[PDB]
Parts: sequence; structure tokens; C-alpha cells
Amino acid sequence: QEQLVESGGRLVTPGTALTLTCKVSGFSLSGFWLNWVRQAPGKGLEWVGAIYRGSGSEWYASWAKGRFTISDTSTTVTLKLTSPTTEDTATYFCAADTTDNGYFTIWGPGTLVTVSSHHHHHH
Amino acid sequence: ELVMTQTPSSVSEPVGGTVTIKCQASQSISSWLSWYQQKPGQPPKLLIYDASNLASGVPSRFMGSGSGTEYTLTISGVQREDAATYYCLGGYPAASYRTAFGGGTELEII
Amino acid sequence: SDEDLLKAVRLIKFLYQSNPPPNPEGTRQARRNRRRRWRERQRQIHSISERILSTYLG
Ligand SMILES: [Cl-]
Repeated sequence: QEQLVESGGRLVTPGTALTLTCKVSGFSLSGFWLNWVRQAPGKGLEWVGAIYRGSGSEWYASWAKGRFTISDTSTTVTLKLTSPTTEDTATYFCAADTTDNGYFTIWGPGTLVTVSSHHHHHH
Repeated sequence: ELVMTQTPSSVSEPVGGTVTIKCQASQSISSWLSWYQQKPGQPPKLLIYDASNLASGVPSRFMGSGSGTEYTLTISGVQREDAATYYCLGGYPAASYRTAFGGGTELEII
Repeated sequence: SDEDLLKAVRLIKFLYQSNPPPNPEGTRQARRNRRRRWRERQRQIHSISERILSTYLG
């Protein structure tokens, strides 16, 4: 039934424009809020923004505007990071509101974005 | 614009004890308040919706209440599986003040 | 804020436009079921509208 899968999580250098995709499947509903939430390692959940799926109605957090673009597709919702910095390192989740009432009932497993000028290193 | 102030940052409770978690809204949100549970390596899970309703598949020990600007998440008979991090979510995406998460509460069980 | 308000109204307008009235034939219990289901959804949109708008009106 209802499923959300996020992809696009990569290791990027600062300023490298990146797009994450939320594969939306099994939703009977036509229009609903599809939200983007991020979590930096060891930190709290942060709301980035949302799009109301039937429309082109995009809503962003005060800090997110200009840095993030949410776009709706036929079977997908994308989140573009226009100019990432080290502060944008986080797991990005997509979360759907199935009622229009504001709360998130379905979540994706998340996609990890790391912003660094360095390649990976083992611990 | 909307700020959800969540207290405490951390709680340690023995099995069978009562846990109280609070969220204060910087603006009037009415029933636009939900509670989430997050365990390591997993996405968050809905516990309470519309401030006081128990979500599908959640133990009855989880209780939500709201009075004006103050919201409370109570866990009455804490179990070992309740060790997690908790978050409130206030507001609405199209509201003037948007929607926002509280800073979270890390619950440890003794 | 002014562009947010316009965007919220265009959104509310979209929501109302997404719940059009069903065919009023009154044929089956399914015809009056659709009307009941339409009304519940209308009331919800009315309530979502007022709450969104009150954040813009103070
Ligand atoms: Cl904001």
C-alpha cells in the first residue's frame, strides 16, 4: 500500500547543486501534503518544506527559502539543494500527511547527504 | 515563525514509572499538534495526532493533552521498548507561521 | 506575507475545487453515501480554511 522511498543521497563538495527524489506509491488520495524533514547526525528533526501534491503549492521554512526547491512530478516529489554547505549534512526524509490535518502518518527510510571538501575516511 | 519549545532534553526513568514531556507553542496552534517516537537507524513514528488522539498501533500507555499553548505527552507505565527520542510537531504548512518540530526529548530507561 | 496569503487562498480554492458535488440522482444508498462523504470533506475544508486564514488575519 502507501510507500515513500527517498534516493539521491551522496557525498558532495560545498556549492554542489543536488536533487533528492521521493518515490510516491500506493496512495489512493490524489492531493496531499508531501513534506521534507531533515536530521543532522545526533540532532533533532527539522521541517524543510512541503508541496500540496495536486497543485504547485510550495511552502518553506524561513531558513529553507532560496536554498531548497520542492517540485512535484507524476509519481515523485523532488527536493533540490541549490547551494549546500557543511551545515546541510543530514539524513533527508519525505513524510506524507494522509488527512490534510497537519500530522505525518507515512515516512520514507531517509537518504543521507554529506557536504564536505574531503572524500570518505574509515573510523 | 512558529517555535515549539520542548522540555526536558533528557529523561531517565525506571520500568513502570510515569514520563511527562512538554511542548510550548510560540503561536496559537489549537489541535495542530502531533507527537513522534524515533529509535536509532529508523524514521520517526506517529504516537498522538490532533493533540490528544491515540494513533493506530500505539500502546494505550501513551497519552496526549493540550491546554491553550501548553501540550503534554505522558507515558504512564514505561517499558524498556520506550527508550527512544521524542518530538512534537506544531502548526500547518500553509499557516502564516508554518510548521515546526520541538528540539526533542531523549528517554532512557533504568 | 502578501504573497503567502495569495498562495494560501489559491491553495484553499484548489481544495474546494478538488471536492466537486457528486451526481445528485438519489438512486441507491450509495448515492446518499457519496453525499454524506462529500459533506464531511466539505466541513473539513471549511475548518482547514478558517484556521489557515486566522493566521493571516491575526
Ligand atoms: Cl518558519
